[PDB]
Amino acid sequence: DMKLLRYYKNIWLNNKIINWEISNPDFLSKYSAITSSIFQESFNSVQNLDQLLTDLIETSFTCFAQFVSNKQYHQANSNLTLLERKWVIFITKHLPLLILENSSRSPRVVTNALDNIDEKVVKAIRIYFTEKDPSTSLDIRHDFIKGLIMLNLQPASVINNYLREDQMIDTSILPTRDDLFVRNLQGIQEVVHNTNSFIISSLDTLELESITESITHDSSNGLFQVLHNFESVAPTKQREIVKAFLSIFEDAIKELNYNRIAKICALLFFNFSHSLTTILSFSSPAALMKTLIKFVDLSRNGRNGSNGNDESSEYETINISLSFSWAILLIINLTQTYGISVVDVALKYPELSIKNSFIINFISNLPNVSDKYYLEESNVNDSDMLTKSHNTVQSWLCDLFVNGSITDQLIQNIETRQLANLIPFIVKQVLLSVEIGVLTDISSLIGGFEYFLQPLLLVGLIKTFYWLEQFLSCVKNDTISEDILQGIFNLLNTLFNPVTLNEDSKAFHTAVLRLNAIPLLKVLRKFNLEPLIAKLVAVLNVSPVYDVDPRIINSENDYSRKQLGYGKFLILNENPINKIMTNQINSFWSLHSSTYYNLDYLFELIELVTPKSFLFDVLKTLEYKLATYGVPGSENKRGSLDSEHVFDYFFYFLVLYDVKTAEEASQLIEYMENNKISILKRHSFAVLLHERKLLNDLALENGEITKTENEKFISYHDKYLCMLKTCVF
Amino acid sequence: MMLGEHLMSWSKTGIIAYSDSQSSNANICLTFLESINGINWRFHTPQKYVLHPQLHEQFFYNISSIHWNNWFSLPGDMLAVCDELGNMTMLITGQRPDRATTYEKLTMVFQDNKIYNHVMPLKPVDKLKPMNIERKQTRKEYNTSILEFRWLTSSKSVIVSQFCAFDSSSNTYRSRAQQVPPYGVYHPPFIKYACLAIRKNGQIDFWYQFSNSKDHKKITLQLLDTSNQRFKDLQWLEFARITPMNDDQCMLITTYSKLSKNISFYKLHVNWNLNDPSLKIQFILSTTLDPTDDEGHVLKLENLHVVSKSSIEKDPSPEILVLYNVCDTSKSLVKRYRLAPTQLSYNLRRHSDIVLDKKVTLITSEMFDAFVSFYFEDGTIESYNQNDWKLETERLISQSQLGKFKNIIASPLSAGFNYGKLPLPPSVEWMKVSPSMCGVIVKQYNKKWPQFYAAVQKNYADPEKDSINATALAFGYVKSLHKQISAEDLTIAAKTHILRISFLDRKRAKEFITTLLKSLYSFFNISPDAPKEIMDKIITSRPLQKIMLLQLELGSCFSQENIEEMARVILYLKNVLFAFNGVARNFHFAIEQISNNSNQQQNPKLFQTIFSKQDLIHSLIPVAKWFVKFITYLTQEILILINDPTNKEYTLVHGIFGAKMSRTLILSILNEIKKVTQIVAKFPETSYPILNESSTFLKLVLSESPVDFEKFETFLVDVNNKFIALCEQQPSQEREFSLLVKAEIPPEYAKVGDFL
Repeated sequence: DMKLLRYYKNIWLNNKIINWEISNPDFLSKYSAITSSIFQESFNSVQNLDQLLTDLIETSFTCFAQFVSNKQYHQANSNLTLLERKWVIFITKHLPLLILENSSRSPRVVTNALDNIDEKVVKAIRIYFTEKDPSTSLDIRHDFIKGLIMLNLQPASVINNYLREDQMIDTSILPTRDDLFVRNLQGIQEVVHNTNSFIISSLDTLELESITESITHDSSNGLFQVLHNFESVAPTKQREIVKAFLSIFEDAIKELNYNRIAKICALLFFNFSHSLTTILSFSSPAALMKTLIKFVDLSRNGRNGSNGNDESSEYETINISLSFSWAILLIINLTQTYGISVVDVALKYPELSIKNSFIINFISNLPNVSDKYYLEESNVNDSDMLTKSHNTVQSWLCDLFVNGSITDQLIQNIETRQLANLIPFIVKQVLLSVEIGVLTDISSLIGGFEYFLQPLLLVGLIKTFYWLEQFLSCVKNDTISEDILQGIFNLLNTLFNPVTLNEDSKAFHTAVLRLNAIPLLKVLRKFNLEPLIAKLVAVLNVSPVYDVDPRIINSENDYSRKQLGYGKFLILNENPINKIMTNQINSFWSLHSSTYYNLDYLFELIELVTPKSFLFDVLKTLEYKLATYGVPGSENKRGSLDSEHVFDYFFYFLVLYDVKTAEEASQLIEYMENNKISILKRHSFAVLLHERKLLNDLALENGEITKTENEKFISYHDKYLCMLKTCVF
Repeated sequence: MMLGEHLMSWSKTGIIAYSDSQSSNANICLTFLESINGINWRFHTPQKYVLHPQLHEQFFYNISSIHWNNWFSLPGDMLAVCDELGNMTMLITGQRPDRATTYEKLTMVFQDNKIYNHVMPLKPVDKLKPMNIERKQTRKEYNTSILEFRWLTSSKSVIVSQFCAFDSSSNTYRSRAQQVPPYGVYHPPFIKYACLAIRKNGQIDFWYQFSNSKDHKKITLQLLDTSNQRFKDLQWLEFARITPMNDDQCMLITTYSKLSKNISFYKLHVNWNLNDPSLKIQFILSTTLDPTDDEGHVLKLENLHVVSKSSIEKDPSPEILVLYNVCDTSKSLVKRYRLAPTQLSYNLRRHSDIVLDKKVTLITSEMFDAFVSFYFEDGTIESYNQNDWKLETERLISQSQLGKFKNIIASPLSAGFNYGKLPLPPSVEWMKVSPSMCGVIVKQYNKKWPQFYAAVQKNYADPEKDSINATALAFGYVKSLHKQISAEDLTIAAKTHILRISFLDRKRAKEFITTLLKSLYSFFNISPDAPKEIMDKIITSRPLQKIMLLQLELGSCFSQENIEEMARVILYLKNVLFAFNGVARNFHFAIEQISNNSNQQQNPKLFQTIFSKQDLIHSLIPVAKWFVKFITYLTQEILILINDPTNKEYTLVHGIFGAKMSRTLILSILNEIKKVTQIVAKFPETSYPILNESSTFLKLVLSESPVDFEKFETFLVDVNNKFIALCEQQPSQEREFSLLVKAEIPPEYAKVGDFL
């Protein structure tokens, strides 16, 4: 009963932390109703607020303990750290606020909560830190108490209670006020009394050149200092800062202010000191996606009311081009590393035109470019546009490779969407011609590729880098002479190492090289070679990269006698898929091993084996273990109630992998009782169970299946529904 | 869940080897079709066997896939089965270490775990003693789990037919056969055989055997030839379909790795030239799948089946048929892609999209037929041709009749013979359309025996469609013989339609047989009205062993009818032909061996040679008794028919004499009989008088026959001359068919019947 409660609560917290639902004001209500929902019988106990906060404290600490103490059994390079940073952010940011506006400011309850923990967590944390590395080794408990001090929750005499008996902390040194302090140009810590005004004032005077070249922290801009010093922000103030961006960003879309839109996207993309991760931790990525995709979709109507007959048009067109081009880079970074799908948001919001959405089909075909150039895709049945489609290709090739200048007429007559596909087409044709031997002059091309770096033509580089590895992978296996190979690097180095960069293109060029760097580095090392890796490692070191082996980035001289793994999930012959899933069967059945409570290592494992084979190889294999060994935890093989709770562990886990939000549960109950519902959950178990339920019922009318077999299958189905309806999601 | 696409395999010789998952003592089963009482059919008794990795000297594992070596022009007897653990067990049938055996007895070649040679003849489980073997279930998908198995053909060429058209000028159907040169990868003659298997981890295997040795060799590689073993053991391929391409020694290993979520393509190269073949691999291309349709409904990849396309078709690029299902909608989309090189002034070019109204649960590609089968949920099957993706069962309705070539028919399915209400896939363990598409094999959970469903036609009351149907079934066998298929499935389907015809009008059904078998001769460019030179070629032809067998089964229900009797006597005369002339050639060579081997009489080899010379002639005596007993039956009917010429039940006597080659065939038998007796008289046995009994008995049985052979010899000779002058009197080609098959004389030639 207690074990059931703790398992259910740990998996519930893990799922809710993954699902970005911390910002939901229903967190405490669901956490309180967990106890009543788990026990079918009525449990009418008045749980006081201190009890709720204490339960949250030990639940979070034990969950983090298991999360960090299950990592040694993983592969040493099966690196997934998004959830680790997510735990850190939650425990250091939200729980202090949960106490702040949920607690009664009782110092005793915090002492009881942090004194009731086992020493196993402390021993494991210290052992792991020592193995990774006396040097200052602070734990997550110190950061928890420090945040409470800034909120006036506890006096400065409380931190000394939990400190080691030999080392204290000076009370005066610890910050005690929640006011923003920034180092000015003269070194005085200035008080930022107003947050929104500070952002807009700095944003207006912000320089796009100061993004990556300003390695030093002594930058005159206060806002840029905050990004590199993001780890020390006050607990309550960062919520205001995150909310400040949202209100400012939505207003910029309404007013069509192109200057501030492009600058904002540059800060968020690079993710200095885990800046972008905290943003998604607070505000739900769905709302951020909706406004962001509205701009990229509704921008079509904005080009029919502007006439290029003013000297500010070239300023505006560059401002328009960069505002649109940067907004694309924000989506790709979110989709690739942060695990968000563009298709899902369109289904949830009916106001998005799926069939007429240019963004949706662009991302899914990002690494692949069409061999033919089409001005419009929905009207391929017409030939009038195809006549001038070839005209555009020859017009741009002659002007950029022979004339050496870009006429203003060409830019005005073409849209950004055609440019996003025109640039990959031309570079592919030129690069392919060079490789075969059609093009033999390099020097004219080196200057030619310089024109792709202008602010007007910046959006054309997004698809250029993705195609490179597919181009390079064939090159790696194919036999290419060094004379051609050194030429390929010469043409490539022009895009990689420009001689000069404009004040609006230097940060953009680094940003695009950061999206698809990792697979490029692996292919290049398989072979003027060093500068490309030197440039690639330089742009990889500007900010941390998630789920990457740090040995790969700095493998210049380190030789640890262990082969590097470039992927999130890695498998060897010594530890094949059999051993891990046999250890999963030992955990799916007897809850052995230590790979559980790790949805990083399990969700990817499910996909690699597919939900069908994952469920098929465990459901029917359970009987063999059950028929011989028996139900663990009971010394008597009497009754099926003991085995009933064991089945609840397996079915409750599958529910969370299917249901992700609150209102979604109320609609899946209607799916079972019988269009838009199953669209979002193509790979869910619920679809697989329901599609077989209706199909075998059809055979029941025709009588090709025994009645006993049909009764067995529905037993699994009704159990899934029964827990779905009795538990609130 | 996906069905068992490779759980069962119909061997080209009729053996149905399928996986067994219910018996606790066996994992494989063997059976075949047999006739109950000449009319009905039943499957043979299941011959159960047990396969475990330790047959070389104990728990056995489940069977993953069964692949008969029926590909291309291979003999189709060497069965190699791969278990769930990844061990490839090769079983040879029809051969024993010491002698030759029938096709229902198995034998091992080698076992893979390292590979070693161990020849051992397997025995059935039921006959074997109770052994200590339990069904251990390998519920783990190992790195060595073979995904797709493919066989390697030899350098031999295969000749098949593509289609037939109705020649309205002659009002007859015409077919053209085109030779198919080998394409893809073929193993040289000096290698006994070769095979390829792709494992789920990406590791590849290449088993081969040298024709001059018994030891087996294995060469293994891995697809992802990276410098790190971290990614070597990561390629968990969901689908790995190997389609040979027209490129020399190349196989397109179309794989879909969910790790990178892209349909990666590969190319495999092998250099045959006794050195071991060298294996090479080269990455080519990778693409991403489309998320949505045109109207805004998302898609899910259900299956990735690429068709094995030869160079015959207009665009030889293989069709990558990525199936998608629109969720909560009965529609199912099948997007088609083709791989083509990138041209200057590779890539995947999208041709079109095809929408199907029902969800698909299984796809099976037909062999040597170019037919993709869509096993929908409701049991209906819609086989789309590879050429145009036009439905075969509805092609006639939508065919543009006007043109030079009309009524293009490729299979009996084009006529309209649609399968009935098949059992629902949830209850079905596995399905497989029969090779001729005439019926479907269904294995049921509660049925201990395989079932069978045939094709039915709703408009059986319309008499005008008999002309098309007979021609459609005529071409069905034409492809089967060229592919050396038994085509027992097609025989059952033809009889059921004939039976329904005979229930209403018995007269109509008889004409259906005559028209049906006539089209076979036209399709194969063999003419029973040709001059006598071609007639000798007909007797030695294999097809008469099968085309005559057709009426042996299609005419069984007709009691007291001479349609089957006429075919059997000619067929048995062929067996009679193999008796005398089969040994007349053998006996002739024994004459020369006597003279040249007369210089060593005391050697221990001549004594056995001498004994065998006079023993062989002894075994011919029982055959000669039936030879004399046969000619008396026809002579007896002569006396009976004279008194009552109006008896229709004794019309078989007319056809026997009417057959043109039979009169010559018996004359040839009488000729060699005279030659043998003359040679025996010229060269009698003198060393051992006791051995002369067999030679003397041969002379006695001929002289003691109740009817003199010389008088009977002139009987058939005179019939030939009279039946040739009648052809010049009036030209007719149906009389040649009538005297050979119908065993009757047309009413327009009633005067000819009185002469006999």
